[PDB]
Amino acid sequence: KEEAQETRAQIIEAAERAFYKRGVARTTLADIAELAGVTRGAIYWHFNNKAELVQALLDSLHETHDHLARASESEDEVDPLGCMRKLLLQVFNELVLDARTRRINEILHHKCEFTDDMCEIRQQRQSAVLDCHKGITLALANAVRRGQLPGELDAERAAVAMFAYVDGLIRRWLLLPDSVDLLGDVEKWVDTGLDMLRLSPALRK
Amino acid sequence: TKEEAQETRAQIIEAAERAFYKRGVARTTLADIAELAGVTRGAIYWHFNNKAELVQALLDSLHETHDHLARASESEDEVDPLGCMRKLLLQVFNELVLDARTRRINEILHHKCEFTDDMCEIRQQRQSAVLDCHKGITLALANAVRRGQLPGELDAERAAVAMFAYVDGLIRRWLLLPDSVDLLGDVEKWVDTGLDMLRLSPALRK
Ligand SMILES: O=C1C[C@@H](c2ccc(O)cc2)Oc2cc(O)cc(O)c21
Ligand SMILES: O=C1C[C@@H](c2ccc(O)cc2)Oc2cc(O)cc(O)c21
Repeated sequence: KEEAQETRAQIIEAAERAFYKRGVARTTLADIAELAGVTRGAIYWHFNNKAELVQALLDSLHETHDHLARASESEDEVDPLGCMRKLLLQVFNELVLDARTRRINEILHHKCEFTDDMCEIRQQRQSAVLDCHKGITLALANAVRRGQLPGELDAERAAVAMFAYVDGLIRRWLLLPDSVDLLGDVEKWVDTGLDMLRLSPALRK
Repeated sequence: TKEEAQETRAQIIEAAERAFYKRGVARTTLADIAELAGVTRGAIYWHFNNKAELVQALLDSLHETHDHLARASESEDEVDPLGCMRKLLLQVFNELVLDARTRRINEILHHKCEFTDDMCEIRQQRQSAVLDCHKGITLALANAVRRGQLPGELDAERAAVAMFAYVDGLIRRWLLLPDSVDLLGDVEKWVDTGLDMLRLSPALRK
């Protein structure tokens, strides 16, 4: 009884450590349960499987940004592209400063395989990125129907180009941090990608 | 017979690919690639010491098709080094869509290959690879610049990083949701977009 609003968050913290150390593919619920100090039944109570745990880690990333995200995906917001700028700067600040964000991103990008003996991992990822895509595409049209935004962006493609650049930059920094002074030059990195979204003719219809 | 060995390196590699693709790199070991290929046992050990070593043989095969256009791009005497960079990326994406082998080895590289302190050598290899790749995009871009094909005050290094990231995330995006990027239909649009960023971003200058 309110036994585990608490153990849920301790099970997720042990999942991160197991996954960060041994990787997702070879970690069993039992490694995690041992690490949390609970039983595999205590885990089954919150999660029906390892894919669900992975999900919980993935989903935990959207929290911090939620507001700037939602803000920028909204007409009434006087200034969409500017919330997208803030959002992006926060995304990079949080990767640099927060060990937790970084670790979960490291697990996501470099320690979580897609194999057909658990395709809910690849499935959940597809769904996550299409979700994120609809988001970027709104933010993109709202900027456009606001003069912030060369009236003929192909949105959908601008959105894909954007996610791609931010995604590959993050994974880049994760591979070689001392080669992307991400914190020091946050603004230049964020702007570079925004300059792509408006200054590039190729992203136009 | 030397020619039999060459035959059996090349079939160790073929089966590693199918092997990593279905079961992933983490839970697949040399033993299992021998049964897959139908091989002899020290054979894979003669050829391939490790697993990191075999993984690296796959990641290495990828560059082969691009050698020519990559070399020209970075040649300080080549008259159209950005044209090389352009057509190189065209061949990269063209081959990605068309060549099943390339697509699978990339899928392995991107989606079936964990970095664990448990090896080190998979991650280490990879850092080197990307640092190497980086080196070349810098020269290339630095050649396009001498020659007034890209903005004169461009930061070559930060531009090379921007470009690598875009091409890497774009490739990964397609492997994940291929029906969301007409990579083969639009190839020139995708190459073009990334290249626009290099020539038009003022944040990439100074
Ligand atoms: O909505 C987001 C958050 C961001 C992100 C979330 C988590 C993470 O680990 C890394 C990046 O990805 C993005 C990438 C973009 O191009 C545009 C965006 O609006 C976003
Ligand atoms: O030389 C290469 C190899 C290429 C590549 C892409 C995908 C892949 O799976 C393997 C290699 O990436 C590049 C990206 C560039 O901007 C410039 C380049 O010169 C290169």
